[PDB]
Amino acid sequence: GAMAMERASLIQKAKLAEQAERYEDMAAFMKGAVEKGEELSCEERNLLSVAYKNVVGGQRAAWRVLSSIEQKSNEEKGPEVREYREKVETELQGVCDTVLGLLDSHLIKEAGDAESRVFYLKMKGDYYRYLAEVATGDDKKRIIDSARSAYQEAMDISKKEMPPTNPIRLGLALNFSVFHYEIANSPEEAISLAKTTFDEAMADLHTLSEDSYKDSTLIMQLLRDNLTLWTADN
Amino acid sequence: GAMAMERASLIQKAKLAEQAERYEDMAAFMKGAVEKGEELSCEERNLLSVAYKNVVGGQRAAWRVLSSIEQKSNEEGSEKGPEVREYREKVETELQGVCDTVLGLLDSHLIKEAGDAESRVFYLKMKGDYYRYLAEVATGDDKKRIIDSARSAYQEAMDISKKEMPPTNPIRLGLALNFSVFHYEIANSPEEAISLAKTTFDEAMADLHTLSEDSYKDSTLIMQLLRDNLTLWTAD
Amino acid sequence: NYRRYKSVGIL
Amino acid sequence: NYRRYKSVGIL
Ligand SMILES: C=CC(C)(C)OC[C@H]1O[C@H](O[C@@H]2C3=C([C@H](C)COC(C)=O)C[C@H](O)[C@]3(C)/C=C3/[C@@H](COC)CC[C@H]3[C@@H](C)[C@H]2O)[C@H](O)[C@@H](OC(C)=O)[C@@H]1O
Ligand SMILES: C=CC(C)(C)OC[C@H]1O[C@H](O[C@@H]2C3=C([C@H](C)COC(C)=O)C[C@H](O)[C@]3(C)/C=C3/[C@@H](COC)CC[C@H]3[C@@H](C)[C@H]2O)[C@H](O)[C@@H](OC(C)=O)[C@@H]1O
Ligand SMILES: [Cl-]
Repeated sequence: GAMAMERASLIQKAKLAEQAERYEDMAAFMKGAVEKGEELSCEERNLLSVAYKNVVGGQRAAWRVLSSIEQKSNEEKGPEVREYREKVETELQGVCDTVLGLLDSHLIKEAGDAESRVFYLKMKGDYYRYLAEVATGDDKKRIIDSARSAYQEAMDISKKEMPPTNPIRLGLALNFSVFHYEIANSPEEAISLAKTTFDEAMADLHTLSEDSYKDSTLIMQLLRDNLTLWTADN
Repeated sequence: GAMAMERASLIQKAKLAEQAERYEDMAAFMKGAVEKGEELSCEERNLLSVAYKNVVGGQRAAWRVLSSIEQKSNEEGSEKGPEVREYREKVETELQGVCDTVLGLLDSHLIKEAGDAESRVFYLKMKGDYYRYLAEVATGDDKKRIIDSARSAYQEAMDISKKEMPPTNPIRLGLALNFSVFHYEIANSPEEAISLAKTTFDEAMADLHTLSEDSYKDSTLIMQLLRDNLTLWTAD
Repeated sequence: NYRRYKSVGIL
Repeated sequence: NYRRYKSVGIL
């Protein structure tokens, strides 16, 4: 039980960091838990994804604030903003590379139920997408293509093996439509995917079990909100 | 020259970190600006204090969450095991390191015989506050040493404030408020905490008609916090 | 943050 | 948090 005991300790500490809103610690604890070898349970997957989401979420918000100031820079037009924006950016990139590295070394596999395979491939698209948000050079196309390929393989599994109301399928379609809109600059694909997803989920809404109703309906709300915004603009 | 340029760059990055809510970065930028050797303006002092207040306030909150869990868990409910104590100590150690950095900076660069009363009281209150935060987490012979250091720092800031500042000055009010929290929470001296809070509010109440508009909001907020603490401490 | 459309992470 | 009395602060 060398890993069995240590792994369970790491899971226990990830849950403590969660309660304390210590998401950097939570992420590191869940990364250590993954590397012990075992596959994650549903609950453990969620701890991993929430931990790193909150970590990169702070960096992305900071990067957006700074990048915006950088674009309006005029009473002191010095290198201060670019320098600090590059620091945050390098930090964000390092977190995305850590998550992508963990997905590719331990989590993405050809086995497992459809939920787990879609969950990790969506994560792969998401962190490639975060890289794409800040990419500017000749690597931007590669990063976008990597995000798209991950999202596409996940989409293919979800429509083949999971019901239209499944929260993971729904959250994948939401984030892929955001990719279409913001990253690939294809508002028609974004609108069409969000609308088809929302329409097909509505059709099974009446059958949705309790254990999934909350998550599904929250994502359906986001899908509809994005649609209203994207369509009214066009 | 170079010193002034570098300092202005660090202050600017501190303000960018503030807007980004990157308070760790903000604290370190302001630390670097302090280490350029020039005294801090009123605005700059507030930037330094808010950056570190946010950093340590995040740790203090986290430390309280873990301490609460640590007690319920040990009630035989079983979060049994050392994980909760180990992690609580990791957070505790990080918080002690930040307080140590702040205290070191106050001693090496900011606390001085020179300067107006506001500045001198401002930094000695900070020293008292960061010893108080170390006392929140300390035990045993260490806690006594830290508590002595906080009281000494607060008392020195008090003597200056009661001698050189109006009873309505926000820094003076802020000092008294935090010292009274020290009395109540750390020293276990509710009478002293109530005496100080009561006297502070009352002596400020008198000179309110003279209060200015620049610090009107600052002083009001602090006087209200004094009143609420008194409301709670009197009924308890 | 300035982004109006939302991804799952906001939840 | 568990503390009702406050130190200087804006929240
Ligand atoms: C950190 C983990 C905790 C807080 C314990 O759980 C996060 C959440 O974990 C689950 O919810 C998931 C979950 C999300 C739900 C929409 C949250 O639901 C509620 C009611 O708050 C958002 C989260 O980020 C998370 C983990 C992520 C995703 C997303 C992952 O892509 C890689 C795909 C869609 C969604 C799925 C996996 C949801 O099932 C649960 O269904 C939620 O409800 C309960 C009561 O457990 C819980 O709040
Ligand atoms: C420089 C910018 C920032 C950091 C945002 O300023 C913080 C604040 O800076 C000033 O206020 C101070 C200040 C505080 C005010 C009382 C907050 O007022 C309101 C109405 O929100 C609380 C802050 O923590 C701060 C910096 C701290 C102290 C405390 C420091 O101990 C070492 C002593 C009392 C108090 C003094 C220094 C206040 O003057 C100002 O008077 C406040 O109001 C305005 C309108 O500027 C501003 O919110
Ligand atoms: Cl920088």
